[PDB]
Amino acid sequence: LTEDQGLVVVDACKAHTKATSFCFRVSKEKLKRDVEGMGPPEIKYGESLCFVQHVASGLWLTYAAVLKKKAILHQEGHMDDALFLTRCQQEESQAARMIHSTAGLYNQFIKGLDSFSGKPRLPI
Repeated sequence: LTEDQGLVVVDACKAHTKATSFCFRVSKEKLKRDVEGMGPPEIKYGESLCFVQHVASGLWLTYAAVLKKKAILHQEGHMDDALFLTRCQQEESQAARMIHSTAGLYNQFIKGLDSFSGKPRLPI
């Protein structure tokens, strides 16, 4: 929840905890911690509906209105936003962080190609 914007993906260090302390709730009731402990199985994958909340603000997530609709945190929103969790296979999730560090590496390396491009005198 950016101060400027209130719901965007954003740089990891740039997103301080207060700016993004999201959590689910079983229902829209605004109304402890740490079993040590895998903990009680409160939330099913599949058919364990939970609604997004910015706990620091208490907003309930909702789409505004190609179907690439914007989603926005909001004080109320539609009742219909019955989000529910679903795990990826570990045949793919690895292929994602793999997307990531690799993408970071090649990006900064292209910055390194930019470092001497027109200017003659690098994670090689």
